[PDB]
Amino acid sequence: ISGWFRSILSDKTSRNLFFFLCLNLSFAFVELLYGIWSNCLGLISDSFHMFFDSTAILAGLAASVISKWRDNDAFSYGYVRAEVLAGFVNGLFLIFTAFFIFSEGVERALAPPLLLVSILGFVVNLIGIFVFKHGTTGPSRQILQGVFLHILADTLGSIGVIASAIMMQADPICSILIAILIVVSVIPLLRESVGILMQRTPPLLENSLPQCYQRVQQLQGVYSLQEQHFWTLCSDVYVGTLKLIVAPDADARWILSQTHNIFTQAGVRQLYVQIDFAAM
Amino acid sequence: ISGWFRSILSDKTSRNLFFFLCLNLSFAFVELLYGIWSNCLGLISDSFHMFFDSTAILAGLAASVISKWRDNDAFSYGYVRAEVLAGFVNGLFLIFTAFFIFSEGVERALAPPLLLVSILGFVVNLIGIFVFKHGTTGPSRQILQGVFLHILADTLGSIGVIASAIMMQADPICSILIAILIVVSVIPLLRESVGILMQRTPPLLENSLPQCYQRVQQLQGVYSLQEQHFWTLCSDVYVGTLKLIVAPDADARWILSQTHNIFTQAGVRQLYVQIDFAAM
Amino acid sequence: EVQLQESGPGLVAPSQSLSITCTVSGFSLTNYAVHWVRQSPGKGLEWLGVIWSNGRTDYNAAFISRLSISKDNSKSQVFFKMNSLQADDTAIYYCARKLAYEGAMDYWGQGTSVTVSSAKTTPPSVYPLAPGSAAQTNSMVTLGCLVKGYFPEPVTVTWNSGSLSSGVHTFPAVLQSDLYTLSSSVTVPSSTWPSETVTCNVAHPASSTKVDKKIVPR
Amino acid sequence: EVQLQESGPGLVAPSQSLSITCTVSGFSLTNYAVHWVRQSPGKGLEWLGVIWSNGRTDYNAAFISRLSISKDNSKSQVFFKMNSLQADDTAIYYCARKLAYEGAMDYWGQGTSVTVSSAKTTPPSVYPLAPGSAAQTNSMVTLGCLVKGYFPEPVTVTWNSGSLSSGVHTFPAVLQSDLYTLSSSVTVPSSTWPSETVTCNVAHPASSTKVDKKIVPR
Amino acid sequence: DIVLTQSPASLAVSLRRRATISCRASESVDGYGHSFMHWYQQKSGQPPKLLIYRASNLESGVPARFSGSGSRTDFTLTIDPVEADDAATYYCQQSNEDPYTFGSGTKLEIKRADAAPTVSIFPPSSEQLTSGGASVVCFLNNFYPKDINVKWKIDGSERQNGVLNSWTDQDSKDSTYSMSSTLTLTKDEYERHNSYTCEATHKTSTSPIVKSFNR
Amino acid sequence: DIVLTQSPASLAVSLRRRATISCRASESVDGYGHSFMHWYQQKSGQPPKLLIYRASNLESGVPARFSGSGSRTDFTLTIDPVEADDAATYYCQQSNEDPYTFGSGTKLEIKRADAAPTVSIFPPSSEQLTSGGASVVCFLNNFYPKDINVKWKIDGSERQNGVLNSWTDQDSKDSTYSMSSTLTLTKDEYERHNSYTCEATHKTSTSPIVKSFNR
Ligand SMILES: [Zn+2]
Ligand SMILES: [Zn+2]
Repeated sequence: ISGWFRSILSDKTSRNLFFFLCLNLSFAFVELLYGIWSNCLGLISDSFHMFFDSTAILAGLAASVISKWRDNDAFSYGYVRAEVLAGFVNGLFLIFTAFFIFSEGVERALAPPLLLVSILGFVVNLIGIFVFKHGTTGPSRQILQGVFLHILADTLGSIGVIASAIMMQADPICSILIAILIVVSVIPLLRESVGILMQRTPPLLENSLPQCYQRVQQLQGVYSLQEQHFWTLCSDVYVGTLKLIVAPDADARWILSQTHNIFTQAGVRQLYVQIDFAAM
Repeated sequence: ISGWFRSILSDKTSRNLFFFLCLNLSFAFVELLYGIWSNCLGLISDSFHMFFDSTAILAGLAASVISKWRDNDAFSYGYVRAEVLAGFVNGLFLIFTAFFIFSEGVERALAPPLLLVSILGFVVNLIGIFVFKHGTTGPSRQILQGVFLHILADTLGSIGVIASAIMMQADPICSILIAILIVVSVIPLLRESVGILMQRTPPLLENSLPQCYQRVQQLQGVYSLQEQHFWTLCSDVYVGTLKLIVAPDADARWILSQTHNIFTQAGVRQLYVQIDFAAM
Repeated sequence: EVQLQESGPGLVAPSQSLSITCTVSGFSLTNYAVHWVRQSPGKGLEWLGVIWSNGRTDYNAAFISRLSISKDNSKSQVFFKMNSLQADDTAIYYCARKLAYEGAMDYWGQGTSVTVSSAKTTPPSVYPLAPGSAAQTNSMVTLGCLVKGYFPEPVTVTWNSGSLSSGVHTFPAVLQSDLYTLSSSVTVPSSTWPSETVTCNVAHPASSTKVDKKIVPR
Repeated sequence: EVQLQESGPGLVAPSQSLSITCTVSGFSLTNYAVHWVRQSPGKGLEWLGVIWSNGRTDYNAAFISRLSISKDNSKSQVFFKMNSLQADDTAIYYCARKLAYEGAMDYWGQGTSVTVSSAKTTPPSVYPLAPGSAAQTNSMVTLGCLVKGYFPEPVTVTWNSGSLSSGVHTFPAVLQSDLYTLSSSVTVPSSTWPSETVTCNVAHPASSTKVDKKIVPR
Repeated sequence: DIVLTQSPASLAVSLRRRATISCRASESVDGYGHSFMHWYQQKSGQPPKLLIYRASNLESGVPARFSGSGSRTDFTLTIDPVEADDAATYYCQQSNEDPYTFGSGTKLEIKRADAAPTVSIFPPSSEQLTSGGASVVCFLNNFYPKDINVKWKIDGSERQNGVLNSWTDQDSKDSTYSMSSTLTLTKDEYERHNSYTCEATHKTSTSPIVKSFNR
Repeated sequence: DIVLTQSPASLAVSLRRRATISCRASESVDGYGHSFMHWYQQKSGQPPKLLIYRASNLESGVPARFSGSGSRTDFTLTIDPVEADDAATYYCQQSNEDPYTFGSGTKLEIKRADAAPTVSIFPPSSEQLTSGGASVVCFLNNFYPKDINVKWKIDGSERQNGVLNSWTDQDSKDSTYSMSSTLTLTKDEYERHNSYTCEATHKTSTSPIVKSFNR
């Protein structure tokens, strides 16, 4: 159980995520110590909101550290889908937090009343955005995007509460506007994660499939091709399965090698081709 | 765009889900009309909570109606994973609503003050639980479970607020207890959905795989078996891929037929077997 | 010109071991499989086992306990071994090459008659047969030589070392008093005999006997 | 006893169509593929096309425009057709059976010499050759017959209808004045000739000539 | 094990006619539309020869007169036209389930015109007499049908204790039969008698053929 | 297209020695560890015969003396020992990339002891004379090596306008050669001369062999 911490410290991304989680927890302790007093009306709410943020960060870190685990009998493909699941859960969490921020803005507009804790949170999340930057093999592409979207959403929420404080020297309007903005921002990541989880044909492979089918159909001995299935595994590993109907005397070796080469030139890493010998 | 409504009315499950969504929206209208007054402190919060419930119900209905769509070029396997995604999102939504209910209980305990609207919601959700009961092909197994878990969680929340009202003639304790209870209740569905989305070996197939491998290894001409991959598609369709190394003169037809029969007897519906002829 | 030849003992004592070596030619064992099938008057044809390219082998369920098939690719030889033979194991053992990517066997070899008994190898005794009287001679005249008292199978009766392969009739052997008797007959034109010499060659691989007999008219 | 025989015109005028029918025996076209390969003195062997079981065919890139391969499984015949022949299309056209599940061809057939020219078919003229003087006779004596002035290829020179297949020397033909000349020589023991008759058979499939010539000593 | 039954056990077919041999399997042997049933031909004193593999494909190098259909359990091997060389025993073999099993052989008999046996009798040689035993052999070659009886007649007396017969398989050239009758006697038994005759009874002639020698 | 180059173009190998023929491909022809290169043997006036398929597997029914290795681009066909029957042209063929391409043929020449040609000369027949043309043929059979020259000598004069030669391929029995020299003349050209001699010069003997007739 102790070796998990050292394994986390091995990778730089896990180290940055752990440092971020630790500093968020320290901020949680500071804000709850400040809120022990009677002015905790919105302090309890924003404390629970940043608890949700810490939970999302912990989930992302757990998925990132899990994704490097070796495969076994239970998980033939390994744990490379953990990053996709982390991206999906981060998108859903961002949507739900946008709706929660809209609800909190509505509550603040309805009920008149926190002014300096938001500044500290803005400092924390600007430090976070300063730390985080991006610009089978290599199964780490979505954790950075998810954490970047979450931290930018937190920064925009801090900007919105700062604007509300400036206004009081309407907050629901800016709150709902920023919620819609972050929802639109997270739409592409959510749709990409859904497409990965849908067993959908990879977007970068859809155009090349007709050309590959035409090329393999021209192979000598191949009669018919049927039951194609292509999907992404983690980020680029496209696991494609094919069924071929060849001549009763067709050379299976050459056809299999040519099909494998054709689909490897298209970017399909793992490929499974079944060659069926037609009856007359 | 109009034909979607008739398509929903075609299936009984979609009809029940649509009726439930319509009655939840009617309850939303009634409660907001009641809350237009100055006693909307907790009314806005529970209105947003049941808006979240309506959103989850709409997502479940959309996934259920999508899952019956035919496959195409973009989605080779179709939209049968929509039910798994709906189950996963319902589990995450239930967890987040449990945490939200805990937060609301904390707020109610901290801030002293809604007594009859909860009774109406209890009537609505008991009618819902009365309506809902359960006890490639057939791609509908998780929507009913997800909606049943959500409606039972709503009933338990109504029971908790009724208990709090009885107490006032501690509510945070019962709120957190019921939140933990519903989280534990939703753990199995969440873990099953994660296992489906993890490309994990199906739980009902894990035991039979060693026996199938031993049986296929005993086939004449088969030298080595490598790179096994089995996973569930929607609920029972197990898409398995296999690679075989056979003798240079082994009969590919008989080996392929025997492997297909062996894996079909184990419950693998769609199977892809690649036969490789070893060099000497 | 693919050939498969077995070299095994014709007579094996009961509760002993049988060793058969199937030497192959015209193809390499490194990419082909050799089946082993025995044929007996009872139970018909029966499949014993098969050995694959590098050494993997599959045995029949009945004989899995007392069978062993070896191979050596360098000398192109397949070794067949059985243990604890009994009376019902007497059969004609064939080594057959497996058909290209098919479950059947295309090329076979002339099997070796394996007889399991406690009897003792007896060399054959060849006796020529001549017409009783040189009368009523026709264009076609029948000649033969009787092989009596030999054990075990087989005996190859050949006339003039294969020169006269027309009209020969090698009658099947029949057991009597724990001994085997075989008769062979050949028809020859009356102009040829006795003008030209006629002989029948009897070969017994079990006893290593290659006695040649002279046809003397009376 | 698998055989493949082609029946095509030996001489084809330029800018015409070539029709070759490859009749197969010993196997069925329903499960085998037949390749088409032509061989010429220039460019060496060249692959034309192949037709699969039910009718799918793949053509060479160069000849894809002017090639057509048909098949009829009932009569076990494969039809080969080319359009717009030229001088460089003169070659030996083979129909070859594809090897079992392999890219090579195992069984071939004796191809038909297709010559593309505007020349006109001329029957061969056979002239026997005899020693100038019946002197210095040795144990071995050489005999032959000269085939001069024929077109196109080929001519089959056979001695005694294949009875005397030893010592024959069928020299290759050589073009001269838009005509072809072929010489054949056979050695025979001096005891046989002229004691026993000797003849050479000349067959011209293009002109349907089967003239037989008598060897007369001087 | 999958038991294969061939019907009929013995078949008689005239020349240039059609012969049908059917093999029935206890269990289905079809895999994904492929029938794993193979047919073999075994002549007299020869290793079995493969004719049809996968129940519908002719082995390379066999005459086109052999045809084979069937699916699942019931199969059929068809010979058309039937020649004299096709007189052999045919076996059906399945490779669907380990172990491979061969069905009971079906003997093909070629029907033709009846022929009279060429009766010949040979007295024992001098070395036979010196060896202490006597053996007389009566050869009946090129006769049809196989049904034939031999009567051994010693000094005008019937004996059946020492009679011994051996039947050859049907010839591949003329579709005939040849059977040898052997009688074994001792020195005294041979010497005490003088007239030895071989009697052959056949359907082709009600009058038996007699060959005799007096020694 | 994948061009295949065979080296050497012509090879001379003594009897019972080792022969090596190498085929080089412009592009790699290996697929998943399988080399799709095949070797063919084509004798004189015969269709090509398959020897090795997939560059390492002997075709059923070929002598075991043929061996073949290679991978990727460079392959090699080995004959050991070399017999007189192995005198033919060998082609390397690849099936990796459509279209199939055959390399340039490699001729195998069997080295043996030198032999003296059997010079024989034949005058034109009567039908030749009546046809209006004259043709004299000089036959040189069973000689080695192939390098040979013929001189045509008319009435003591050299002529080379009408000389015509034809070389046969190396014999598969004795590994020898046979070449025919033909001279065509008209009626007047034949009649104006009387002494016709055929001169053959060979390495086996510095003295040319002369065959003559006087007509
Ligand atoms: Zn956050
Ligand atoms: Zn709810």
